[PDB]
Amino acid sequence: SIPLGVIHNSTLQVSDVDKLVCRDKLSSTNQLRSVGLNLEGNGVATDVPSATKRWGFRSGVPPKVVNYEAGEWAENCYNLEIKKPDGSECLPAAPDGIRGFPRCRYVHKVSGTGPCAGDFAFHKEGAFFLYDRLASTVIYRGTTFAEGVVAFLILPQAKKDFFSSHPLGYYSTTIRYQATGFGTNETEYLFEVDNLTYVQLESRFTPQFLLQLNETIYGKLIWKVNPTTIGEWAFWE
Amino acid sequence: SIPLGVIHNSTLQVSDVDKLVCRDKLSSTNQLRSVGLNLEGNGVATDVPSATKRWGFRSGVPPKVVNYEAGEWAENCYNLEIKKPDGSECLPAAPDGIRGFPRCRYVHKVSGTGPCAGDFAFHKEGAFFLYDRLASTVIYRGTTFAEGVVAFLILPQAKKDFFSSHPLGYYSTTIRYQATGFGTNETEYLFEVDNLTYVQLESRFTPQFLLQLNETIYTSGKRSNTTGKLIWKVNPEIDTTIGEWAFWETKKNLTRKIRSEELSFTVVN
Amino acid sequence: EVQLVESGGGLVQPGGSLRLSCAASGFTFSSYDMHWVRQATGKGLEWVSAIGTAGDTYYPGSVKGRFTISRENAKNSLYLQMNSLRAGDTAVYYCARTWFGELYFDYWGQGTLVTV
Amino acid sequence: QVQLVESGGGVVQPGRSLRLSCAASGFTFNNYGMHWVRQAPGMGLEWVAVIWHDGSDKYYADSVKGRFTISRDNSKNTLYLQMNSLRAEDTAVYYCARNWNLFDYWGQGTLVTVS
Amino acid sequence: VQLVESGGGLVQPGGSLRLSCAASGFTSSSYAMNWVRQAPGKGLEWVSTISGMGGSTYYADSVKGRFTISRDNSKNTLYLQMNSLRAEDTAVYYCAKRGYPHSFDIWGQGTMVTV
Amino acid sequence: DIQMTQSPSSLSASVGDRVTITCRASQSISSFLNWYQQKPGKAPKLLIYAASSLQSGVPSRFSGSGSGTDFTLTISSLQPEDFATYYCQQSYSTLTFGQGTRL
Amino acid sequence: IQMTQSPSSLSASVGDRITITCRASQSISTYLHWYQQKPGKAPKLLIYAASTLQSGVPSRFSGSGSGTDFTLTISSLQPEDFATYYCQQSFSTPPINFGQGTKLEIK
Amino acid sequence: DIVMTQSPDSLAVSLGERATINCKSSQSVLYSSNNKNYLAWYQQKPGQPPKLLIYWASTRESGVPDRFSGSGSGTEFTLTITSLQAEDVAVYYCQQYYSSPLTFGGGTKVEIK
Amino acid sequence: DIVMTQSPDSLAVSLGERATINCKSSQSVLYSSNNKNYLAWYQQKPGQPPKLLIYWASTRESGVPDRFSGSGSGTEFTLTITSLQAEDVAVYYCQQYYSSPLTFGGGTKVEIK
Amino acid sequence: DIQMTQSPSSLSASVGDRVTITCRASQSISSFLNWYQQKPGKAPKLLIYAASSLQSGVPSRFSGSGSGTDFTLTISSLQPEDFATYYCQQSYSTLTFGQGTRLEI
Amino acid sequence: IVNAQPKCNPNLHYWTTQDEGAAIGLAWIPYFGPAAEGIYTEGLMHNQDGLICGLRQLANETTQALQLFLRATTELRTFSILNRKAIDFLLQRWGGTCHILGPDCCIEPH
Ligand SMILES: *[C@@H]1O[C@H](CO)[C@@H](O[C@@H]2O[C@H](CO)[C@@H](O[C@@H]3O[C@H](CO[C@H]4O[C@H](CO[C@H]5O[C@H](CO)[C@@H](O)[C@H](O)[C@@H]5O)[C@@H](O)[C@H](O)[C@@H]4O)[C@@H](O)[C@H](O[C@H]4O[C@H](CO)[C@@H](O)[C@H](O)[C@@H]4O)[C@@H]3O)[C@H](O)[C@H]2NC(C)=O)[C@H](O)[C@H]1NC(C)=O
Ligand SMILES: *[C@@H]1O[C@H](CO)[C@@H](O)[C@H](O)[C@H]1NC(C)=O
Ligand SMILES: *[C@@H]1O[C@H](CO)[C@@H](O)[C@H](O)[C@H]1NC(C)=O
Ligand SMILES: *[C@@H]1O[C@H](CO)[C@@H](O)[C@H](O)[C@H]1NC(C)=O
Ligand SMILES: *[C@@H]1O[C@H](CO)[C@@H](O)[C@H](O)[C@H]1NC(C)=O
Ligand SMILES: *[C@@H]1O[C@H](CO)[C@@H](O)[C@H](O)[C@H]1NC(C)=O
Repeated sequence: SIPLGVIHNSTLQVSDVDKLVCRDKLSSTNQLRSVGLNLEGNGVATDVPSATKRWGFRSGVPPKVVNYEAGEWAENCYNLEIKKPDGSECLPAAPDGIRGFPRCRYVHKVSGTGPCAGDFAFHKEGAFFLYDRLASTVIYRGTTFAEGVVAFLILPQAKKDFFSSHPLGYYSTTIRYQATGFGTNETEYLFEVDNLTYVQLESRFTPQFLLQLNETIYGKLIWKVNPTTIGEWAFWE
Repeated sequence: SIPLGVIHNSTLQVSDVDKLVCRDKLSSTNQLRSVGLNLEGNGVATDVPSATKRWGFRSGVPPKVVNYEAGEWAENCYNLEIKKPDGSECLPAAPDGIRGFPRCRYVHKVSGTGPCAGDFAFHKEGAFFLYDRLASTVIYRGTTFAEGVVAFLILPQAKKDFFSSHPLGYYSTTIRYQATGFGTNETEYLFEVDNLTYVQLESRFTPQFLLQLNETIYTSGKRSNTTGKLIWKVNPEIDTTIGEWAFWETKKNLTRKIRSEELSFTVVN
Repeated sequence: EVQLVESGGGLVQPGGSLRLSCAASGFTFSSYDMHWVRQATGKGLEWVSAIGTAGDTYYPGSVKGRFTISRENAKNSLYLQMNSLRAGDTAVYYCARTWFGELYFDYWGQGTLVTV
Repeated sequence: QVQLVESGGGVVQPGRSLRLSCAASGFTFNNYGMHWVRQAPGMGLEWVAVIWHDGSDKYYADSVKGRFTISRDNSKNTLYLQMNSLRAEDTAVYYCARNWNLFDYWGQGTLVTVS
Repeated sequence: VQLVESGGGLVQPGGSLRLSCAASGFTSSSYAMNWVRQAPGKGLEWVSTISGMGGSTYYADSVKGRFTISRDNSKNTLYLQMNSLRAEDTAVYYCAKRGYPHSFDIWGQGTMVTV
Repeated sequence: DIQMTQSPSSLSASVGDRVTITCRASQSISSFLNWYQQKPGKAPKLLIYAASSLQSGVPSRFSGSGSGTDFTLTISSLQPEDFATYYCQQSYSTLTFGQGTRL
Repeated sequence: IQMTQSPSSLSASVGDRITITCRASQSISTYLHWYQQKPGKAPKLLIYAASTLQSGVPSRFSGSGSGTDFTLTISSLQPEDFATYYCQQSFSTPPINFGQGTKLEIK
Repeated sequence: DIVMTQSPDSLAVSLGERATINCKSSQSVLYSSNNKNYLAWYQQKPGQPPKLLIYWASTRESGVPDRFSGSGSGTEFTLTITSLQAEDVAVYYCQQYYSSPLTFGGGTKVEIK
Repeated sequence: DIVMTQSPDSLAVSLGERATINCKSSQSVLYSSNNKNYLAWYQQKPGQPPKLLIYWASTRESGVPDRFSGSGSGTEFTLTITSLQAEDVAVYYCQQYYSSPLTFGGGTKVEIK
Repeated sequence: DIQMTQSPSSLSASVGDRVTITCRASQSISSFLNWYQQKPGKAPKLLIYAASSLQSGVPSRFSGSGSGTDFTLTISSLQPEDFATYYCQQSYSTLTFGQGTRLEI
Repeated sequence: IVNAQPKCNPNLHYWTTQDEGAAIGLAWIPYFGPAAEGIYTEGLMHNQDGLICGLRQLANETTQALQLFLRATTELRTFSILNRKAIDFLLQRWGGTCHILGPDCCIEPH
């Protein structure tokens, strides 16, 4: 009983299966579409310190994957390379089908060590990790993902204005972090500006500020950096 | 053209493909259901010595699996740990999706060595091995399974009448067996009471009997000794047969209880 | 209780054949899986053959075709037929009984030495 | 109403084989191990031999470890004690018993005199 | 314990005929009943079978598109609706019940169909 | 498909004799052959469940023999009621019958 | 492995209150069996597990014991009761041994 | 195939104090399903057939005294004699029964001091 | 990475007597699809380039005399010289072409007596 | 089926004293309990959400402790207005409310 | 009936995956949700012997077709049988050229 949304006259009304309304027509299977909308759009914080809090490790629940035909550009995407302090793998290796999320403006590549209680990493908020048209409940090692929720749509009457044309240039920047105690409250992040130079993370920091941090600086060095409110607006604003 | 059963007024009429009977109404895919019914409910012998005979090893046929949305509690489920007599793998490891049968009253865990002719083990009766909503034609190592058949049903009117409520505790006990010559006629099983005590197994012995035997061995069987592992032949020395009735049969009531004294023990050697 | 006796050891010309016999007593021979284990003088124990309850035979690579193991249940005897023996085969050959349904060798026969 | 009927007996000089049979009626012979118990004329009963329910496993008393062999045929509901070797002290009444653990049912004895 | 066959007679080439096999002493619904045709002097060939509940209908190669077979489980009766009868179909027809290797075990008395 | 052949088309023997009737399959059938005895003018009667098993109530003199590809049926004593013709059915695919054998 | 009936012989009145005790070398967990044999008669079992009585035994034939010590008690004696009794262990069944039992007789 | 390696080739130790033999397997012999380590320990006295001491890595044989204690998990295992005695002098072996070729590690000889 | 180990480092055997060189590979080099072992045997006489005796574990090169026979399957293989003439004194090498690195085992030197 | 049980079915306390109310779960629910106070004759009002957090505008006196199975609600000072029925709602599965506890003087 | 089959179990105790509608708590979330063992639900259909027994017969009968279908298909894991049955049902009743008042087409006036 997955909610299905019918788009008629550029207004979205979720389909009432009970009422059997006859306004909607499903001329073709193409009209049915599954769109994966990124969680960042809803307004949640997207920086690594805040985002990590949402991710949690649990065992005994099998991972599940669902495909979404279309998706949204993600301002922030995360790539995880977390190893247990031994080096034992913490995140399952990516399955063959799974691939990194495309169209990521910033890829937050987090590499480090953390306690990994569960077999798999799950989203506490209940959202899906999005991978290249495959939405998975779990995090896969080394594969870029964007937190998101899948929605199922009946596109309007084969007009194809929606999602086949834009009714109304891809560059990906890899922000890199080193982390210890990943997956627990006692997690520390130092941003890797360079091979020998690192800056300790704060929640307020945004990708733009981190990018300028490389310019600002000019036996690995950890720099505490202090620049009101920064980036109170969302990325779109 | 698999037969698709239609439930009408709590009566099972198998559908007729050509007829396209007007009466039956399929409102939604929820009404469609696949049911996995266990063989134990069919009156087949369910003890591990007889049950193993129905299983068989063949090679050259690929394994296939099916999903059954709903299933039946099975009194007896089997988990196999078979290895070849040299230690080579006999049963394929479980694929990721496959998991043990959800609800089993008695899990018969058979670990032992047997000739393993085929690549895979198949059911000689044509039935499927049921694993946690997946029905397979092949036995998978170390995963609890209950042999059963899958039936496809069109449920009635989706009015919560069927498989939504009980019109009207899960405690699973593992009976651990050891076997040599598994998968052949010349197969011998030893019920493992504990690390140091084993009991020769015969088809007559039912799971309730085996648990009672385990208690009797513990209380007064002098199981612990320096001689070595003890293999005991056991016979209930009571005039009536042991466990003739099935688990549902007569609600297993007014059944003679074999007090510990009745059982007779001798050491095989 | 359980008694395993080895027989048939001796001197064999390289490339020749020898037949080793293991008698068994004190247990039901048919049920248990019987193994032959080779111990070279300086190289430690090595598993050389396995016979199942049904007569299925398993060998390591070294003796994959050279050695054929056979059990005749009626007389409680185990037979290892060694063919095309080479210098490496010289060792003390034990007939061992694995515990019921498991692969550890609970009982070992008094070894017999074959020299090539 | 189970009836165990002993048979054989008679007078034999030492050293000639004697075969004893205990008939079984009113119970399932298959699932009961059986016992042979010999009761001396006045000295008292001493256990002689026992057989497993299927007939596969048979134990004997220390005095009679090899001299006496016991057997049963499930089809005929009869058991046979083979008195291979006879000594004068063997003279006594012989009783069959219906259960391995507990000698619940004893047949009326059969008199065996070595003489 | 008894299977009764009826409907046999004279039918001109082409046309249709219904063979009724009824079960006495058996609940036909439970058992998968089968039709076997014996040509006069030319042996036996299996023509069709049904599952117990009627879900599965199975036909021989010769009559794959010609014969329609159905079961009324309520009356313990089997109907074989022969259609488009050919010359070779002039043979006695037997109805039988499945067995261990899909083996006809209880055979009802054959009826004769002539074209 | 597989073709069923009974080697003796017809043979005559007296009462009290040992006779073997053999049904041969072109391709091996895994002990799925069942024998039928048809009294002349009467509906066939099942004899052997599958290659060896003897149907309940059929005289024990009838003995079922089975193998991978070649099957045989032996009549122990050739009583007059057993002088009737016999058939062999395969159950591997399509349930064909061999050509009947006449005594 | 060795079972002994402590009272070697007993004598009592026709209606007397009498008991017998059986001595065990080891500890037997309610696995003693009591057999009564009349003179010139086949022995007959009385108590299955040293507590549980047989169907045909008179009620007065009630005994109890546990572990090493077992006892058989006759609440009221009777004329037929004047017969020997026996006790058997069940732990070491292969070498079952019967020991001479008390010869009940008039007192 | 698992190859079994016993680290102390010879372990000379005086009577009465603990002696430990270390056994290393190429890949772990701990089966996930039962969580039981598929390793056994054999003692071969000079001129006698080897006799099983410890099976399932830790479970002890009936005859074996409690002095012989075995432990370990996963890839590496050890056998510990809590108090060595003169009679214990022998060659101790490893076996892994978790794989297709049954393999015995090279022997470890213990000698009194 | 399959690593070949040849069991006898040296093999002194008298003239005319059978000689056997054992070859153990870390991993099985039998290929399931064709069921033929991907191993070759090389003879390097002192002062000369190695010569290809046996390929496909058993198949013998045309020039090689019948004396050299290769046998074995799976992980371990052996090369048997039925009659060892003096001119066969050399160092014998294995090769595995099942996998990428194409390793060779340590040589085995056979010396006449 | 999750079974809410409120241990102090009737609690009587005076003004200006600490009071603890405990709600127990049949099996562990991960910090998903919610506390509602219902003044007699008026709508229930949310006090504690997620078993620890305090809803905005609630007096700081109310506080709660959370665990898998056992939860407690602590009213630091019982001013007379805070005398009413208190309910524990478990949000882990099927949203069952507790029997409820009426605090009085 | 099911006496063709040796013994029919009068009681059916069925375990099934939970209904989508019943669960409202924050246990849908995989992280906070029940483990694999706990997802199942219980039911008993003991009251009606006839339907469940017939059902056991139907399953015994359908296994042959199911096995042949599996043999033909190349699916390692087959989860489309129910959907294929649904599309067969719709394709059959409403395949096309369905007479307004005919056996072929279910449609009925008024
Ligand atoms: C669906 O339900 C059907 C109906 O219950 C199941 O059918 C069962 O099949 C199994 C195996 O496929 C059979 O077990 C066999 O028993 C044989 C012993 O003889 C049996 O035959 C009787 C069956 O009676 C019916 O058929 C006979 C034969 O025509 C008729 O005469 C009779 O009137 C009935 O029509 C039983 O009544 C009897 O008590 C016996 O049980 C064995 O010989 C057989 O094979 C064994 O030996 C083979 C050769 O060595 C070997 O290959 C086998 O592996 C095995 O060792 C097998 O054990 C059931 O008897 C049969 N029941 C019925 C009622 O026919 C079907 O299995 C089931 N399918 C699914 C998927 O659930
Ligand atoms: C982190 O969480 C743990 C577990 O609840 C807790 O014991 C610890 O005090 C917390 N530490 C911080 C800094 O939040
Ligand atoms: C710096 O690190 C990058 C990888 O992050 C590496 O490619 C590069 O060679 C390094 N350069 C120096 C000078 O260390
Ligand atoms: C078991 O099957 C084999 C296969 O031929 C046979 O040789 C053997 O005699 C059978 N055993 C018994 C007890 O029938
Ligand atoms: C029955 O076996 C179980 C383990 O399977 C054991 O824990 C228990 O102690 C046994 N019974 C008794 C009465 O001891
Ligand atoms: C059996 O062995 C296991 C593993 O050592 C142990 O945990 C358990 O307590 C043992 N049980 C008995 C009865 O010896």
